[PDB]
Amino acid sequence: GVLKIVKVYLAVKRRIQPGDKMAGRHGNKGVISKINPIEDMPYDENGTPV
Amino acid sequence: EFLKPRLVDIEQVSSTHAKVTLEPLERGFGHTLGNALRRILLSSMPGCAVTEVEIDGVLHEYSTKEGVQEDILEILLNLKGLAVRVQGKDEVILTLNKSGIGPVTAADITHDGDVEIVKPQHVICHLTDENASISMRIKVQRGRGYVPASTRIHSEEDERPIGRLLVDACYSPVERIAYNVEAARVEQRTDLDKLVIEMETNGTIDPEEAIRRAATILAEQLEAFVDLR
Repeated sequence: GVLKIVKVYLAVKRRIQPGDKMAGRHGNKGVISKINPIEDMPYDENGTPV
Repeated sequence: EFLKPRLVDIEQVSSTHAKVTLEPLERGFGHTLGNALRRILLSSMPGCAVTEVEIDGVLHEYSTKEGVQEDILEILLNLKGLAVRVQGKDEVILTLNKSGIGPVTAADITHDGDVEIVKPQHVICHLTDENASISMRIKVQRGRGYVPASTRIHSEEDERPIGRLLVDACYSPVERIAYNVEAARVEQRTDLDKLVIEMETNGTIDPEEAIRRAATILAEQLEAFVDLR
């Protein structure tokens, strides 16, 4: 009863947003609270933020 | 009663690194102005960035170009970081055509008088086949901040499916800003200091113009508080 099968592949971008689970390699999993603007981020003596 | 700051030195150690000295400033105003200017710089410096790409013979970014070392996705990522300075227009269409063995760098885009490539040595991609011919149209717009491709949509929301290789636009020309408040050996007072803003950018913006634009933005924002009703 199967005549034709059309398989369609969809590729989607997924970008980091508040809520995604991010972890290191030590069990320190956490959830993205918010995306903090670059100027609000703490910066060291050379102006290089984190 | 207050000694107004003034531009006393703009040292261009490199094309992407500049020290700007403001003098003189009273105690406390140094850090205040430094933080305000650093945040306005990092937040609201306009610039130009690659927005749309249309390579011939390519339907979507999830595909391969013939005789090209890198993926089309990698090519779009490399075009994202292309430092272009545009004078007089907010919407320009560059064309890049190339063929033969060699690294297709930023020096090979068709030259126009209203467009300048800050770094000609920026490697866009590579070609590995003698008959491999690459030809792309790059649309550059003038904007501010970061507008991801997913949020922005076409005006009528209907554009060429084969084209529309949308690249995320990082319009910000500045990448790092530090500021220091240092004691100045003034022969008139002893409480005066100088504000050294050390800026590292992509080379597409004049530091004096950027600082004046930041000051204009700050003054226009404070005008609402001053003119209160």
